[PDB]
Amino acid sequence: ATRIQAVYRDTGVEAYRDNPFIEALPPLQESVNSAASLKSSLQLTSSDLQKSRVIRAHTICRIPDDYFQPLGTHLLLSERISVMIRGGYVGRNPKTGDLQKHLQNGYERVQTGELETFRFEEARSTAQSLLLIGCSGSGKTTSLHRILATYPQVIYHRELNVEQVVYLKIDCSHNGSLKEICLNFFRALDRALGSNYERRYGLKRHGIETMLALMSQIANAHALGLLVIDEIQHLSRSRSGGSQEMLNFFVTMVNIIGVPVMLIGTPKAREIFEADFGAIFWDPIQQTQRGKPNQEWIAFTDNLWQLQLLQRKDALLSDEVRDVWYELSQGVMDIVVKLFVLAQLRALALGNERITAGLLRQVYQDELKPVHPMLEALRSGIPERIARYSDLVV
Amino acid sequence: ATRIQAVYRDTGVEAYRDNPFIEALPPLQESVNSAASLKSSLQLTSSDLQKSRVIRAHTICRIPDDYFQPLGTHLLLSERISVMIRGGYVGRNPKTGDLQKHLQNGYERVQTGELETFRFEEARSTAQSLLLIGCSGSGKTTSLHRILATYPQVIYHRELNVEQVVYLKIDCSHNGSLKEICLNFFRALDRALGSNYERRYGLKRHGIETMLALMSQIANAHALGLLVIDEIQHLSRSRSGGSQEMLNFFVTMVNIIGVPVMLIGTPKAREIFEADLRSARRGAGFGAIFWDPIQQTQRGKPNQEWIAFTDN
Amino acid sequence: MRNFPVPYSNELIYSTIARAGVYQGIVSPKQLLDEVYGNRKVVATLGLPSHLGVIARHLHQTGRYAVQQLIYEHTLFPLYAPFVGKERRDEAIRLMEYQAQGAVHLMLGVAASRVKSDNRFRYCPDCVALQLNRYGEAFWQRDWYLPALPYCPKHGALVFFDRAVDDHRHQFWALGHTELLSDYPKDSLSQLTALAAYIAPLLDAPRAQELSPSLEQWTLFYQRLAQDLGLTKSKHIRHDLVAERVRQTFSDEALEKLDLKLAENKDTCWLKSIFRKHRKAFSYLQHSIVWQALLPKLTVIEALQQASA
Amino acid sequence: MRNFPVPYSNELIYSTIARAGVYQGIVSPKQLLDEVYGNRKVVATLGLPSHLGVIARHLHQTGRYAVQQLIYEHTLFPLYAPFVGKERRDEAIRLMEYQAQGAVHLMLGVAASRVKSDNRFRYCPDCVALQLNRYGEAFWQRDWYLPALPYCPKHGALVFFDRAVDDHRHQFWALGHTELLSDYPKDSLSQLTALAAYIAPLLDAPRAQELSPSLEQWTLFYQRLAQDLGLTKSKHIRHDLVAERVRQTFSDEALEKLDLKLAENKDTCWLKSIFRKHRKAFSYLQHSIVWQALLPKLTVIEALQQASAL
DNA sequence: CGTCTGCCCGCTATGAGCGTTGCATTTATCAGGGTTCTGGTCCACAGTAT
Ligand SMILES: Nc1ncnc2c1ncn2[C@@H]1O[C@H](COP(=O)(O)OP(=O)(O)OP(O)(O)=S)[C@@H](O)[C@H]1O
Ligand SMILES: Nc1ncnc2c1ncn2[C@@H]1O[C@H](COP(=O)(O)OP(=O)(O)O)[C@@H](O)[C@H]1O
Ligand SMILES: [Mg+2]
Ligand SMILES: [Mg+2]
Ligand SMILES: [Zn+2]
Ligand SMILES: [Zn+2]
Repeated sequence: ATRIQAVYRDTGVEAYRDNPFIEALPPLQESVNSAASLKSSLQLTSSDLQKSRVIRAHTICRIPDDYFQPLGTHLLLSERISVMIRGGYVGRNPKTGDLQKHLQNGYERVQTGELETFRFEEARSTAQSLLLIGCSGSGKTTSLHRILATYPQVIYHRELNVEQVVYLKIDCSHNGSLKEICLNFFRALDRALGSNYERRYGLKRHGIETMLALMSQIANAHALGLLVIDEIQHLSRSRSGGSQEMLNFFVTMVNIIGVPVMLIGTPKAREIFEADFGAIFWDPIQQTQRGKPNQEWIAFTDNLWQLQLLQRKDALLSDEVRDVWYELSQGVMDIVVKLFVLAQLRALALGNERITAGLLRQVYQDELKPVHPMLEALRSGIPERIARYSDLVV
Repeated sequence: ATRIQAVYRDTGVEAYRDNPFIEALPPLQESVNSAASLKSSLQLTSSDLQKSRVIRAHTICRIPDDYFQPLGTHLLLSERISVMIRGGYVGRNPKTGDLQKHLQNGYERVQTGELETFRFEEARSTAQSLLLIGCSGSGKTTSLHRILATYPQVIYHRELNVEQVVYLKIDCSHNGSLKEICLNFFRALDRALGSNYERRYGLKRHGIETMLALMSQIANAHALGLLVIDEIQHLSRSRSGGSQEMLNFFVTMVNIIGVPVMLIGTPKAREIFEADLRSARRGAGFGAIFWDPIQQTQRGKPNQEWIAFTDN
Repeated sequence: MRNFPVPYSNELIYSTIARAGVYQGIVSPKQLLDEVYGNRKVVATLGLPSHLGVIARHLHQTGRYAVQQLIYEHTLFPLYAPFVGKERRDEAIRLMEYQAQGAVHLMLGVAASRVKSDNRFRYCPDCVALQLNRYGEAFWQRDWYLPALPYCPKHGALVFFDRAVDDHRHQFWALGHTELLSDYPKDSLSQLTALAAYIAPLLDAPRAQELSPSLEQWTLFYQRLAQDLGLTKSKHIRHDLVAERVRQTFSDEALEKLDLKLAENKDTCWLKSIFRKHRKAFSYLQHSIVWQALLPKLTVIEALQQASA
Repeated sequence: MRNFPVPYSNELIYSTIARAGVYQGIVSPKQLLDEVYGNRKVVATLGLPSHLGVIARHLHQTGRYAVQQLIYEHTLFPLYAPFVGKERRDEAIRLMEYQAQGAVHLMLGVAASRVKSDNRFRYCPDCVALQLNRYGEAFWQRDWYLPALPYCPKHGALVFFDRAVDDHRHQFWALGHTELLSDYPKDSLSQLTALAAYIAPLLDAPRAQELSPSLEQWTLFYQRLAQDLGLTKSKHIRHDLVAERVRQTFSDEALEKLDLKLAENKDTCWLKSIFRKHRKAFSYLQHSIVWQALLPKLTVIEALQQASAL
């Protein structure tokens, strides 16, 4: 709970002229500066190379946690999410008296139980929706965390008495239950506020038709900027005739209530959407763009290579090493870093301090057994083989 | 075990600089020297030769309970266990008190225009996992009650009030039910701290999701360091649900709970995790270890390990 | 509660608590009582509330609203304190903050003042339009809920919902029936509106926090008023000139609505008693009618200052 | 239970049990099931009910109504009784006296067609006037709920309304005339009405109780009939003259409606299986069509007697 | 006309009936297996063409 007092800025947009919620948000960065903000890497030191073997081997294992190198798509995602967060507060101005009319419309939705009723026709929603699909290991969670780490979440206003919540993240239940998605929301809300809402709402005997309204009203008492739901493919493994009503409620909320909604899912989750939103697609990177090597792959590999703690290290990367690195990993982001770390740890353990092709082959063959069939299918390139299995590239 | 009062010792790695939980642990050791610390043997070899036959039989019956001899495959496992235990504590640093002022100063400076970019906080994503596979009778539990026996279990911190449960061990059941895995956690935590978690949480009628969201709240009050799940073979479609929910439960568990998880099983239990790239990505998150029996020879000449195991 | 709505301009605490219940969607009144107050046995009081410590605790993070501001800005207290006495006023201010409901009513005699409190809810058609245009909300107002005179000072009279606050002792109710509008153009007399306009600025008076004469001061000031009006005789009263002046200023039918009628035949009337020895506290109306009848050159605050002089 | 109604003339026991809770003000179906039966595991079935015997216990003092009368007079059993044979009829009769519901359907293998069809509540609007002017009550009648004919043997078509028996498993429903009146004329076929009129007197015939042939009697009867009829090949069928007679007697639309469309091209036909050696029991429709096309002047009971005696 | 004698009177404690609540029980949902059932299939035989 990063509870920080608010100071009001001076934006240049005419639509954001007097809104406290938009003015209290940190200023938006340019295209150049936003990429520089996201970049992070392990610091390393000149004296760290010459230390004990254990002291080094406990430092190589920190590479995956403290390394980030943004590609082109991350800037586009950051811009889209910033626009979605900032542009949804124009219909919920508290100074003019537009937020206080949404809260009156939402009381009778609790009383009646039907989420299409209204009392003031002047109340309007100005929210949008987003959908994200990509193969496993692409980085759909860590990139979102890095993007949203810029905003301060809980902000306290003094002239008013509200505590604006800029964003919130939950995940779908494994069971596909309808009563657990409405409880994860309350748990994640009172974890980031310190309050106790699960005892108020979850504990009482409530049907889904009224939990789906209490959830939406308590999402408006605190001005909630954005809601992101992770692992959306779990909705398929639900009771018959149960997957559709949440899909209808997530689009009722954006259209009527006004709370923006973002969804993240595996390519297995398209069969419950296309058969029954704005979609942005993510794919593994490739060496060959049109007929020449893709500069981003070389950039990523070269930036990763400077993190070695080996005493006898090669100065520059050879072409064959990069070719083997791409052949074994097949472009997925998560396998690359783990293969690097495991190969380096074996290099320390054996005694030889230089990474070679044979060392990479031995580590890949011995230590990564369970991931063999999927990478082999992706390496075959046959559409029938890639279409097999699940949670792979579309 | 038992509430050992903490005594802090400095660690040579920069990232482990100021964490009470990491510093209260036993000091770092070399991999070669640590594997030799597990050796044990019987001290009665010559002094007890002349005695009655029943006493000698009673002495002989205790050979497979007190004779342990390390091999070349224990040092890798010991290193992995040490790194997994110590590396999961960096994001759980309790000693911080200047966060509010620093964050507010950064906010003011980025609002006025002096500073361009800032980073407030970031949540943690996923915990390290490991897999150990080998045939039965190969020694996957005798060799792991001794790697974890060089650590204290419960440690009491004087300045704070947390009781750092260093590790915890549970076993799967023959039924393979998903509700008896969330019910052995509370029992094993009760058999160590002498608390009353099973009555408060387990006995009430709660869903598997609600009871899994309570296992990540009492694993945070006590800074639990490692969780070991043994006999993972018994989930091979034994009972209690379909394969897809049986595979979703583990993924949600790894995503939710903050502690590292280790899994031990039989060569028939890799068919569970060899089904989709998510399961194989999380099972082999920190490498996969496959164990094989001793061979007489590797290249022409006989193995020295066989000679040393059948001579001592 | 997490966040408690700030009170609007000239609004009772009853409306604020009702809005606090509305904003977070708490339908069962018992749950609202659990969330705002500690216990389930606190009554819903409209005008002169108790338990005013927890509300100020809820609004603590803001630097504006304290207990003293809540006593005089969002309560009917300012028209009770100057006419009861300094010691009793100080005891009321000290005691109403803590857990005491019947004690303050018994000590100020508000329950004894009116055997039938105007428990029926009120509604001003024209004021609600300005509230909707300005704030986007509808809330109860202090000008509507005068203890005995149901006239809005700015315009006309007040319609009645006919629902009583005493029907449910544990429910806080909010004005939200789609602003139910009806025409009730009937009026008794514009003198009632003039009296309401005269007494209205007493509610918002910074100098009303400290001015509180004593019984001896009250009787000597009334004797001085009888002297300087000149309508007094040796060891007696005129008994007719003051009645003639009141009749000129106030119509008898108008006085019928205020439940106060002059009885010249019998000697229990308040008009003689207000010039005789003071032994019991008098309401604001009984002073205000005399003020409007005999001394119209001064407003209520100036008259109070002169009396305390 | 103290006052269990006696069944009306030509009524299914489903209607009787349904009225046994309208006469006493029991609304919730679970209470009615707990009173009449003592269990909440019973399933409401129109035609071929089970759990009988507890119904005969309630009507004990009225000496006439026993299990045999209820089985043979107020159910659809006589439609299936003669054609199955002597071997399974006794077993089905024994099974219907106890708590085996699906076993009765399995034993009557012609009715063991897995999932059924057309479970909507039928009625005939013309007969209800007689029911109201004679008894003061309206009830389900065995004429309406023939296994495959949605026709009344005396008036014509049946007016369906879209409520299914399997929609609510444990609820017994009784017809109400205020809800009932939804009569609208429909298309009518005279040939199927004549077939229904021909097949109706089988229900109220005492001969079907104790007379049932066997498979080899059936094939001997068919082969003797074919040989005496003269339109046969050498110990085989002409496959054309019999089919032509069937088409002359009944139109193609009628057989399409009855779900027994003739298929000359394919080798597997119901008529061909009838001619060949019998391996399983057949429905009443096929036997009735064969009898009507091949014996155009003889009644059902006498035809069955001729088939069974020799 | 005021304190004592009657009078008022707000208040307080108690019990029988009615309306509300939490726990245990019943009911429903879903996956897996299986075991006979029956539905179409191929083989050998009788009668007809060279
Ligand atoms: N640009 C990047 N730079 C460095 N590491 C990256 C980058 N993108 C991804 N990673 C690594 O890849 C992993 C991120 O993937 P995850 O956080 O597991 O989410 P994911 O890729 O969506 O897989 P899911 O959620 O199971 S479908 C981490 O190990 C990161 O270190
Ligand atoms: N390094 C070793 N030296 C001596 N005995 C061993 C060693 N490793 C395992 N054993 C023996 O193996 C036996 C069985 O091991 P066990 O715990 O059953 O392994 P698992 O559960 O994998 O079968 C133990 O009694 C132990 O004596
Ligand atoms: Mg993810
Ligand atoms: Mg074992
Ligand atoms: Zn007004
Ligand atoms: Zn009819």
